[PDB]
Amino acid sequence: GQGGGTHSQWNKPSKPKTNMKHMAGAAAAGAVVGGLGGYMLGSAMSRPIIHFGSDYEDRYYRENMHRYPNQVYYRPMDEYSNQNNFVHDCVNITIKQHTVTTTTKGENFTETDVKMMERVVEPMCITQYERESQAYYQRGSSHHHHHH
Repeated sequence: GQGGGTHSQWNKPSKPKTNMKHMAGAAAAGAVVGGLGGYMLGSAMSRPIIHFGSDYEDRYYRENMHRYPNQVYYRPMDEYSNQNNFVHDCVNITIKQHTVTTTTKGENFTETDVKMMERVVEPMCITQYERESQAYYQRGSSHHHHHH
């Protein structure tokens, strides 16, 4: 047609407003879960050796080591605000499932053993960062060519 003129202009559509009904729910339902619900487990690392400095603790840790896990849980970065957020979180959680694995026989871990369990998982949770620590270190040494 003659004349014309851009009196209006289009744009890509926006997300729907939603939030109209049934706000609660979704996801899985039913507490018939023997696991931690919303968690995952990672592969083993080369089993660490704790170095407490006290003769008793470094000695004794290695005696019961077969009862302690050599794998740790993992969590998303969505939680809290720290690069290491997932680390000390998986420390606590890893032991949750592992300490009960013996209680099915009526056995338990003593205070010392349960603390030893909690201690092995500390350097194991941070080794995940160590595996990519070069992405942090080399970043200063050279301009990383992969975009970010």
